[PDB]
Amino acid sequence: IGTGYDLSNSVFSPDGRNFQVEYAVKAVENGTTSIGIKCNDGVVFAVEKLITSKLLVPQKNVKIQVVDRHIGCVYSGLIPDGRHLVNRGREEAASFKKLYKTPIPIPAFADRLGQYVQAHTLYNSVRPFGVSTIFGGVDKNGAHLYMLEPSGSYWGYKGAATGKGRQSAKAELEKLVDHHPEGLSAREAVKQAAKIIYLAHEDNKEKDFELEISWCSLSETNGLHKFVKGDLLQEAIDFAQKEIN
Amino acid sequence: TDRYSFSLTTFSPSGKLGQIDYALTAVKQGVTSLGIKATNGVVIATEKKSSSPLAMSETLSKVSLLTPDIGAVYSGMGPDYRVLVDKSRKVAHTSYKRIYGEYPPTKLLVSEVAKIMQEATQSGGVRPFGVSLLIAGHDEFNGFSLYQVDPSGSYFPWKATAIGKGSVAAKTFLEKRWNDELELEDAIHIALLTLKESVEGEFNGDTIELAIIGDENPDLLGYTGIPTDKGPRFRKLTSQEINDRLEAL
Amino acid sequence: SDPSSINGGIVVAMTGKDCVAIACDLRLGSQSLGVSNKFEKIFHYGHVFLGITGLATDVTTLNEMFRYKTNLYKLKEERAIEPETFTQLVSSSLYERRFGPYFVGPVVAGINSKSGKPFIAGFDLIGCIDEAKDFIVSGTASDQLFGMCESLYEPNLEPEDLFETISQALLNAADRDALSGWGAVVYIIKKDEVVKRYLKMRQD
Amino acid sequence: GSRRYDSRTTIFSPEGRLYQVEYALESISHAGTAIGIMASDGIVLAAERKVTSTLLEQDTSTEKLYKLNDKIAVAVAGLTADAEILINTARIHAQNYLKTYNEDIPVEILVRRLSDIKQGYTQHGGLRPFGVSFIYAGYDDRYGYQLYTSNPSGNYTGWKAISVGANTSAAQTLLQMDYKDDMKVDDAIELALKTLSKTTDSSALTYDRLEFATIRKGANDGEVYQKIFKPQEIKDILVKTGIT
Amino acid sequence: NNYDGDTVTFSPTGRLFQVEYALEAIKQGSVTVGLRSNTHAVLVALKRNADELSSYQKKIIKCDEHMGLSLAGLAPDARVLSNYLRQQCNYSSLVFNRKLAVERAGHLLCDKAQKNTQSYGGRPYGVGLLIIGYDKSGAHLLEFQPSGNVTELYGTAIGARSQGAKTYLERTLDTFIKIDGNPDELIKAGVEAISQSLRDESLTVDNLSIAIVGKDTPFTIYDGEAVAKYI
Amino acid sequence: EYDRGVSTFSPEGRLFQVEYSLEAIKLGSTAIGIATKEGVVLGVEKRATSPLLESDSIEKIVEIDRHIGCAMSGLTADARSMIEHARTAAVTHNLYYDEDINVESLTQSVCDLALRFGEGASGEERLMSRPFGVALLIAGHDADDGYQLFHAEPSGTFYRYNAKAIGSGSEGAQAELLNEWHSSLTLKEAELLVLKILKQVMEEKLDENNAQLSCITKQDGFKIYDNEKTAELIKELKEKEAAE
Amino acid sequence: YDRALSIFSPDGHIFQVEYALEAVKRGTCAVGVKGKNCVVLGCERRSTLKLQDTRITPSKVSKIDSHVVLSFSGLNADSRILIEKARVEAQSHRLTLEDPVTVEYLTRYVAGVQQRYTQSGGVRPFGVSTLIAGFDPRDDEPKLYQTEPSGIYSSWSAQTIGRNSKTVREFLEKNYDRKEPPATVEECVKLTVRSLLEVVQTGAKNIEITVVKPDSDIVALSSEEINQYVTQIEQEKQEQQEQDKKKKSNH
Amino acid sequence: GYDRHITIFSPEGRLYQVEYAFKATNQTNINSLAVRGKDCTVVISQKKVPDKLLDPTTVSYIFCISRTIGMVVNGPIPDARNAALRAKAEAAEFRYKYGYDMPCDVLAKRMANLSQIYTQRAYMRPLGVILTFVSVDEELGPSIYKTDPAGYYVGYKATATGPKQQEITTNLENHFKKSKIDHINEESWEKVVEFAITHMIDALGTEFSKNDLEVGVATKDKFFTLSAENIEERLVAIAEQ
Repeated sequence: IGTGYDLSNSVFSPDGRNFQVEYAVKAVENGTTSIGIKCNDGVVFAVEKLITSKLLVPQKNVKIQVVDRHIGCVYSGLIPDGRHLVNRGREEAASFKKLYKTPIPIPAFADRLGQYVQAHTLYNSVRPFGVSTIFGGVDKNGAHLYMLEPSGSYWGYKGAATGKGRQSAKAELEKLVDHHPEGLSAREAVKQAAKIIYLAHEDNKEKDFELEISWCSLSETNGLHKFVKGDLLQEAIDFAQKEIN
Repeated sequence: TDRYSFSLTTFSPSGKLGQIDYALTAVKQGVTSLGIKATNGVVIATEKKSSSPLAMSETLSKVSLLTPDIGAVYSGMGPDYRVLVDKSRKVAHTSYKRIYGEYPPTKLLVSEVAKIMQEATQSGGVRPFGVSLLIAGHDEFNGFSLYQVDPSGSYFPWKATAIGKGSVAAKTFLEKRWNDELELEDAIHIALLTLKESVEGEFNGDTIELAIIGDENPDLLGYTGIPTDKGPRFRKLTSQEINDRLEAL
Repeated sequence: SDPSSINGGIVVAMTGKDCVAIACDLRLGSQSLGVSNKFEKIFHYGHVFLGITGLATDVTTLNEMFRYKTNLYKLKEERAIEPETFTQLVSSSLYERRFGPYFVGPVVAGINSKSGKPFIAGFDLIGCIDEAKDFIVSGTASDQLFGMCESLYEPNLEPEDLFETISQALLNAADRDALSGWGAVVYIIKKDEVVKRYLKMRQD
Repeated sequence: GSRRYDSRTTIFSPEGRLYQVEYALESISHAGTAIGIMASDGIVLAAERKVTSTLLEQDTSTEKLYKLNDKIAVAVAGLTADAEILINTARIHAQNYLKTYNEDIPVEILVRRLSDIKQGYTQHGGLRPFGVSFIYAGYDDRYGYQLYTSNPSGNYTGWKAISVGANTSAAQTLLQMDYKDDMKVDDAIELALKTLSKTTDSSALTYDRLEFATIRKGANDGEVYQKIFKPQEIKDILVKTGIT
Repeated sequence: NNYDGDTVTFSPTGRLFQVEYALEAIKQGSVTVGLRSNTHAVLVALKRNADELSSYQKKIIKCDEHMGLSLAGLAPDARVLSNYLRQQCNYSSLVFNRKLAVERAGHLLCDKAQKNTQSYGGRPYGVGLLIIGYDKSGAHLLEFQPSGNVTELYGTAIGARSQGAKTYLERTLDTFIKIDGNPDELIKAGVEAISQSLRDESLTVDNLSIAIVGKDTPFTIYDGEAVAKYI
Repeated sequence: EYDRGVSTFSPEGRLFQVEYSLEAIKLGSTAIGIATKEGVVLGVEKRATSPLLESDSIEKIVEIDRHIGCAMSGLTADARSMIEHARTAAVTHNLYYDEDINVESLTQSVCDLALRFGEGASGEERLMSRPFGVALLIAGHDADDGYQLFHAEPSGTFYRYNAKAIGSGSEGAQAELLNEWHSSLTLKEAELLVLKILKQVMEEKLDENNAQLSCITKQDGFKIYDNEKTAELIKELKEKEAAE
Repeated sequence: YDRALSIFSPDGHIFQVEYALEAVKRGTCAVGVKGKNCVVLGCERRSTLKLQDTRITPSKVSKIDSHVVLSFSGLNADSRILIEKARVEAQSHRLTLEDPVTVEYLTRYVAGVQQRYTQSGGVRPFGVSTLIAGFDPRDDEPKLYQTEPSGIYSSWSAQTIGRNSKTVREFLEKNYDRKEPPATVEECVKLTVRSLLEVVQTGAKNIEITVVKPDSDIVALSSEEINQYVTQIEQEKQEQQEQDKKKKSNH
Repeated sequence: GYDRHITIFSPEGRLYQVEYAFKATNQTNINSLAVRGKDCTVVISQKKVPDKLLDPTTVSYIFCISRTIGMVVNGPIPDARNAALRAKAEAAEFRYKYGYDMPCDVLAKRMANLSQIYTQRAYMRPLGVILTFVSVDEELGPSIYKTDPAGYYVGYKATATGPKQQEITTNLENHFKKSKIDHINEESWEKVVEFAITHMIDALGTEFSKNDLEVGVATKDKFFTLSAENIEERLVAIAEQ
């Protein structure tokens, strides 16, 4: 009965579902595809970054921003809103680092951002988030990887994806843990992070793209989040071209 | 955050506030409860109910002590009773006890709990409380005294009264059994007996909670050696005690 | 100098059997100069009597403060406040202004209507309830009062033995003190009947 | 949004008229009668309770006579819950005026102050008005006895005899008809019970539905004593005027 | 339905409609074309007056001695942002002795626009700015959306009939980057570009406003007789 | 369309409340303004609604400071809040740098106040709930650009006009201006030029008890003309149209 | 609370201003007529309500200063709040800037009170229209002003607000000369009484006349004065009728 | 008009909105069964892992609050992390100001109030989660207190939750009706976990693996969860049954 249940978000529809928050998932679907392979060594992020026209500048724009010095945060959905969730954890981590004098754990960080994205679903004065982030890194508790839904829900993962090509990415990571049962180093895992983005560009084969790959690994960068670049990258690209032919 | 600063208790077009009436509706769904004011005590009785028989009702309080002389009993919402018992305790101590050194008279505490009702009709973003309380008590100046606080925010002194789902039957039975003089043993004998024509589940001392604000006890005071202080006049009766008196109906 | 000796003032209070009496001087000075020989330091809310010593202005401030609080007590609970209940309110009002306090020293004197007992109590600056069933003295001739009062007084007095004792106690400290005296009023408080008797005494 | 859910209680209608104010006066007609009659020696205040029962204590209920201060009482018509908030604000406001000027508050001043609080909520903040209407019986040295009614809108107008609450129309017209200026309190008592006998919503005018109070100049030492009568003195005076 | 007058509510098609409507504020504004190289960036703006007696509306706003913003949306909304950019430019100089980077200045900008699109009673800014500037990374041209999304471009345009300018630039893209040390030509290639957005509006000494930034030139706005050698 | 907010849009994409404010400019009474190189004339229809009216207490020309004047048409109570800030701003600048404020800088500062509608938005306080409904013709003389005349909008955008009209008869006024304006007007031909346009868009008789002229010249600052001189000038318009 | 309750309308108004103007119509009428040495503000006092003690009751004319008086028509609950702010500003002016208020400042201030509330949320405009009259101190010319719910003011030489405003004002246009006002104080009272007896009628209880003179003389005329003047206008009226009646027969 | 969309009372005296919170505590589809031993308290829950990629370790529904008090959550996992967070913050706060470790009795009351306050302000959404708090008190013995979206709580002998909980409640009911005692008797805690698993295998109609279980036990002065290796050991002891 009644009319509505979609005008506010601190209503609950009768089924037991939400709205707006239920609708915000469709918003993340309009984004690009972005993957994370949790390696034994670390994590390797990669993101499909669309190139619309040649008017834009290549390798000069990013969807991989660092948080702290040892956490990649890479996001899909509505990009300013996704950048606000990255902004928020830069503040959060700096306070923790002031307060307790240690690099902020990944499991601590996972709790912190989670509470905030949950927090916007509890008032009608602010809008629910319409982005999903895939974040992880290397801290001293080992390598960890997380995906955080705009629902305010997050879980452990060893492979994640979100955006348009989440069907092909989810399935091709299933294949990736089932190739390798004892796992793989991050140096090899750069090459798979390229392959499954190119396979998730067949959902976006009306467009052309530039590939950004980044890593945080214990022993390839000493546990520090950097960008993959140069000669190592051009090799990941070549592997991926052959794989889709 | 907040962005509500306008009432949702509003007058209807033919008069009468819509919201204070609805709130009074939620009370008559709830349990049946009664209070009988005698010449030497006040007895109150209520019926205890649980989710399931695996739920205990011995760790749930449907009778509370506000001060050592003034107790409470409700018909209505459990949750609303919970918060409204705590805020009363806090205001009983902070808005009189510190300053005047003794616990508030029964009238005076009643008056205070009535403004809390009022600020949940008035002030933005809130809806009324959904309990009607009986607040029975004893003070030195009104003798024993019985009041009924309602969601409206008004109180009425009674001689004996009922609230709940059996309220109409209860008060017709109470009309014929209130007498000018009632002894404390007689008062208990009417209150269990009224509540028994308003029970259709189990009848045992573990399902019937009874509390007297009889006469004073120098055995629940916790000390001896100050004769000024005379202990709790409030005394909740355990399940066994109530049960002896059920076999003696 | 002293913030409670710059206009002086004294209050004496005694109990008897079935009666109390309280009494104050009528001196308001500004230091050395006498300004007035007719300022009261005793006031009455109902049948309770509250004598207030110490700095000139805080006697008056404090009178209108308790005037406010006594009205709200009586209106809600529909009786005149009892001596014992009131003493607790005299303590709390001092303590609220714990820092930079009211530079007074009141005396509560009554006879309870609910038990018929003489009841008296005292306070310092910050206010510590001083029980007694003897007498309580306060002010700037209080060192003298404590000795003088004790010496004459016999435990329990008749209503008009009590007028002769508390009158002499007050006179003799007040003419050995420089900031006290100068006309004085003694009250005899029985059950239901209070007489206010001014005293003939030394003005010089 | 939160803008959706706003009632808008503080807007003008197209007629130029305040919905919540018209409704507040409407709901005060459900609440019991209240009458005040101003003699030239006192004021009689007499009110018929809005509820009665056979189990209810009828001897400490106060829902009609309440003392704001020593020399100023009200009769209440509206909901009592609403009235209780304003009654502790008035008691304070009076008691303050005494505190700073060492003289008891004029009746004019205390009545304009109550109206201003009430006006305030219809004026600003988006909060309901309090549905209460008071008749003030009060004394001051300045004009002697004053009788006054204020309404939930927040305006006061003087009266010689007035009624608010239940059967308003019936009581006010009857009062004009019997009014003389030669009444004294004995007479003023009698007419106040007699008008209530005509407005009565029960079988007969019975003690247990009456609160009754006076402020008399026949009281000792040339000073007003406010006497709020007990129901055992109301029962006595009900035989005196001959109704029963 | 009421998804369209509430900036806090989605939208079963996964949008917000208000940012979209706000993106239409740019289409009804006037046209401007930006193009940049590695040593000089240029804004070439078409001012637009109301009637014959009215003046022409300035469309290049000086933000600093090496940073400039140009609006193409609505003017009142642009006055809130212009200060904001100035404020963070002086704070960066003041505290860190740093002539505020162009790329980082975009990232500040984002979050000012976002926080009112998250909040009710708020609105996205209807203006969309093209922001030029010369730092140590060279020249840059940013396009700022009402969305709060910033992107980095060799040359672009926004306003009315913006698509035709994007085409003139998509072709001539590989000509002007390899022009370096010759601001004269860089200014000339944008005059031809904004001429494809006209519809008999022409370019005069009262219509054309150019502003440039260099490695050897500060911020300068040319107007009046200074753009009359570049018609 | 959507007026269930003040920072609501519009598939058009413009402020909806601002759009509504521009149409409350056409219910004012016409203010005309001619800017030349000898000074600026600001003339206004004051309007006479009654001949009980005292018409000279109705002013639509007001001095902000010695070298800046303003003309308002629309809701003149809104112009009270905005003219107040102008007065404060201009004076503030003369304390802080001890110099003339530009006509431009002055105009610009006043656009910022109008845009402060809202329920709470931006890094600043919105302290209105609905926008102003008044348009300004800020005239003046600054020592940079000489004589300048600006039109300050309730939008928050300002354009410098050689000549502009605002008001009911705005639309028809401005048509005459496109042909009759040129830069070879003398000062006293500008005064007659105002009354020529004012007589045409007049909804009454043209006279001096519902018209007011004012100038800004360097030589005597801002001076608002007497009603005697306005009469002479109304009749000298009338002589040159009968030399036809 | 900050919600907009004043929202610009697509009619080119605010609905809350037009509606408040309507609130004012329902009031009981005040008439303002100014002499050459007096102002006279008279107001309608209802005579439906009866056993209304008026010794203690607030007058429909309230003195703000000892020489500037205000009367009001429209909502009578709202009226006292404006009076309260206006009284306080008058005594602030005396305090900090010195000298008693001008009529012009006080009016201009009252205009600013309603104006402020016109563009603030969380409120609604007052529905009270004011006639403020009195003399400026160190001058002896009558000043008569009207403020309205918008927050705009205009001066007048006679004015009326409230109920049946059109009928009176229409009369005042035709029985007054703006070049030469009423010669003396008496003539000025007789013209205000003649206007009230049009719409109001119903006895002489309704008529109240306040006369303010320069040099801070506020006097309010008691019932006996009113009555002398009411009788002269009723007879004069009767007498005319009779002499018209003779003239008709003659023709 | 609107009353099913905010938190004001309906004509019937009921809060429809509060009623939807009880139909939103079942969306997880996870069943839990909690029983009181002699000196131990046991809670067993289902744990599902939907995919390959997800790691079960992190997937949890047993959150440690105090150091003696755990909390097992049915209903959505956002309202679970927020409810865990507040409850945890309070637990610390109590230690700080009264200088002992929090009684469960009081955290059940404490959270009941905060739950309620979210049905008592219109903006604030109430939390759609049923929290079951397991402890061993040092004054109040082994206890279970269960809160629910109204801001009600009551104690339990034993309790069950989830959507299929009707089946489970009855099995539990029989055991104590038959016995006539309010708690399971046995001193070794290992076996109270055993009893519990059987009662769940019969009620839900299924056998289990170690990954389908996640088992938490509160002994005296400590709360722990058993590892998945150790849980296999509990499963062998059912063949010895």
